[PDB]
Amino acid sequence: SNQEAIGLIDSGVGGLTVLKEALKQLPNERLIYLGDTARCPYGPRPAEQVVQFTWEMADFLLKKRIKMLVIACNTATAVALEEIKAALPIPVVGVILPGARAAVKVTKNNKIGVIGTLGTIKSASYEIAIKSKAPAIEVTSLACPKFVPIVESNQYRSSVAKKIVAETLQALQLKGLDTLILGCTHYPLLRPVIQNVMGSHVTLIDSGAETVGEVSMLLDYFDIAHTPEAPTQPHEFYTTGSAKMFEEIASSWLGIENLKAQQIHLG
Amino acid sequence: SNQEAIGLIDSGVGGLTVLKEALKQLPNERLIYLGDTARCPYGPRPAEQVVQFTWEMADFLLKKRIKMLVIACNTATAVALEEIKAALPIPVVGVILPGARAAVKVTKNNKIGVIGTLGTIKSASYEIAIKSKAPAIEVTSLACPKFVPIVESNQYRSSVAKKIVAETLQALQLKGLDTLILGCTHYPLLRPVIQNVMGSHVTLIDSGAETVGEVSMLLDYFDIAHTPEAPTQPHEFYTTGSAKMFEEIASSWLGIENLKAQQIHLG
Ligand SMILES: N[C@@H](CCC(=O)O)C(=O)O
Ligand SMILES: N[C@H](CCC(=O)O)C(=O)O
Repeated sequence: SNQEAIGLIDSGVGGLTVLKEALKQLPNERLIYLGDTARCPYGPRPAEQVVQFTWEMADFLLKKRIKMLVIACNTATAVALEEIKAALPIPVVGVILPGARAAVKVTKNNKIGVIGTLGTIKSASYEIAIKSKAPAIEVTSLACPKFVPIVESNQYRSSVAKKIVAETLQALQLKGLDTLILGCTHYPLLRPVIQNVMGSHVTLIDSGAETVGEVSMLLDYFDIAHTPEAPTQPHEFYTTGSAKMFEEIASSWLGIENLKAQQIHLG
Repeated sequence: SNQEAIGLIDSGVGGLTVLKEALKQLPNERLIYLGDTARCPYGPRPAEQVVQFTWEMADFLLKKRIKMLVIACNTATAVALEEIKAALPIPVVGVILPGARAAVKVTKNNKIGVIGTLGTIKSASYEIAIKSKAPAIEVTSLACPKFVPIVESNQYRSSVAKKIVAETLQALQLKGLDTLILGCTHYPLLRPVIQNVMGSHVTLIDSGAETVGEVSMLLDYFDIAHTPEAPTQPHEFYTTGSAKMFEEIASSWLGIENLKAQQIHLG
């Protein structure tokens, strides 16, 4: 039971921003990742469809007997999370609130910004979360549909990427924000470009990175932590797309040479 | 449910450091504090008797419809958390693990120190928590019985307090540790002196503060956080000993003026 793995789902490589942090904070925890690279991008897809696809990724991992489910995707979290948490016996973790509480703790301006997919922005989740914590804070949300493709295409270091991020982020310019929430688990791979565009006066919040911290206490809370020894079975990486392009960017961002990945089918 | 208070039970006035921390981190949360001042200290008492008392406090608070139970006492937590956590229908939190988690996270040389009451240290609760997370860490546990009286008599600023603290903490001086957990509700008031004695290489963990950060994450997890929105009632303070003397220590620490407390009978 406790030696069972922790499963992480996402639409593609975004989930890896959370996974990377889990390797660093929870070294003795076995992980099983699933990225629906085939149906990506979610962020615009209709909520109902996203709820569907997400459940599909869940069922795929449930058959592998995971002890905890981490929806390392803002889009999925925003629409799916309550429903899947209520339905499953194991604990389910989303990435919105951890990012929201971290932003609230770091802002000195009370002027916070958040960027994410269409779906995340439309759900007004981050607005709704921040309001319930500190209503005096002014939140400015912005959808950035062009970002995710830049990451999936493994061109998040390109000059092209820099120009897109720049023009897209100009809409948040001159609004006095001192904190910007990376409301998409894909955005941390663009962090250096985003930090450069926003300036050194703006603190970036990595939503998924903050989530691992919550994961850590939940393991103790539900007393289902893995024994303090590096797992026997290695970490499993699945993708519904080119298992090869996955390994390409996965191994680079994670720093894992010869990172294995296996393509699969859903729905 | 969401509008109901959070309950904190403690041996006496110590737990007020945890309650004060909650007033800071959770301003919208209604609190209900219970302190068995008529029977403290708990540290020098045998575990069983402590388990019995803790249960009485818990019961009394449950009858008052709290949504979450916080065992602010390390001594109490070290022996009664498991049972009470398992028995109650509401979330039950203790102050040991949040601190061990934080310590393990910050140590760079694998040498964590821990101080508290004879009871706390005698239960080996911290050594157990830390080694089940990271076996490679050498845990040094020391009981410091003079610290509580030193704090309860409002003598924690005196140059005298520094000599005593320096003398008691001499043992830990030759271990080479870089992390020391303040495993007792009283110790936060001695933090400045303890810090100077332990030096700039040592990071002090405030179990009270780490615990409140968990309650915050747990409020969001179970989605039972009190609305930011309106409206709240007075915090409630209960004690098994003199309410007058308590109302003194309360305003003398929480700062709050006219804090009214009620004396009650448990068993
Ligand atoms: N992983 C992205 C989803 C991007 C997409 O599928 O469009 C998120 O954090 O919401
Ligand atoms: N509250 C106790 C100290 C006071 C007592 O001895 O009862 C603790 O934190 O261990």
